[PDB]
Amino acid sequence: MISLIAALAVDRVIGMENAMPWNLPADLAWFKRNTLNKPVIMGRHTWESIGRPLPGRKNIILSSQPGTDDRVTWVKSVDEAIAACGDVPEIMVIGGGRVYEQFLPKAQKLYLTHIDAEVEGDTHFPDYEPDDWESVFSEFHDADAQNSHSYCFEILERR
Ligand SMILES: NC(=O)c1ccc[n+]([C@@H]2O[C@H](COP(=O)([O-])OP(=O)(O)OC[C@H]3O[C@@H](n4cnc5c(N)ncnc54)[C@H](OP(=O)(O)O)[C@@H]3O)[C@@H](O)[C@H]2O)c1
Ligand SMILES: Nc1nc(=O)c2c([nH]1)NC[C@H](CCc1ccc(C(=O)N[C@@H](CCC(=O)O)C(=O)O)cc1)C2
Repeated sequence: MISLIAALAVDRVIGMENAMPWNLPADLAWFKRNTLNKPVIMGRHTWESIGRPLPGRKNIILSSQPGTDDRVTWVKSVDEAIAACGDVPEIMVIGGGRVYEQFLPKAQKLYLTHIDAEVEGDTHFPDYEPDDWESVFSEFHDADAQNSHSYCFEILERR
């Protein structure tokens, strides 16, 4: 199945590396935890922002242009991206906006981190009908010495 994983600020603003202020090792640990040894599908801008393949994961990059890095697998359509994952239990789509929009209809799971921040941003996580999703897990954390904002992990499952 297909899952999306995202960090959402207020108004469900999303962004790239440099745009995202917070320092949530807790959130990056959550990401690592939930994506490890699963294929990750991302759009070209997200790829360029991360700057290096995620280790121990198959990295699949969407782009309309031929690939420019032999360290990752390049694909030119959603269906090709899915095919390039082979037969795994769970495919992780790690953004960005354009990619989340295309994969949401296909997804069965959302892993969201709701961050208590207003950030500069126009790019938002896709709107999804709440009627089609059930929250099955959530866990709130206050900011601390090594995490800058409060945040809440959430997992939703498609009914
Ligand atoms: N300055 C501003 O006001 C502003 C506002 C909004 C966003 N932004 C910028 O937007 C970028 C992030 O956008 P995003 O989150 O939407 O990026 P993203 O999803 O991570 O990457 C989008 C790219 O993925 C590829 N892609 C996606 N779907 C595809 C498909 N079906 N077939 C082939 N290729 C596909 C395309 O690459 P190719 O281009 O290679 O085809 C597309 O440009 C950042 O660089 C951010 O700075 C800036
Ligand atoms: N939960 C969550 N938080 C986020 O900040 C993001 C998402 N999801 N989803 C999409 C995008 C992911 C951007 C993104 C992903 C991974 C790394 C990265 O390098 N992760 C390492 C751990 C970082 C470290 O070593 O400190 C990893 O191996 O997973 C950086 C940026 C932003």
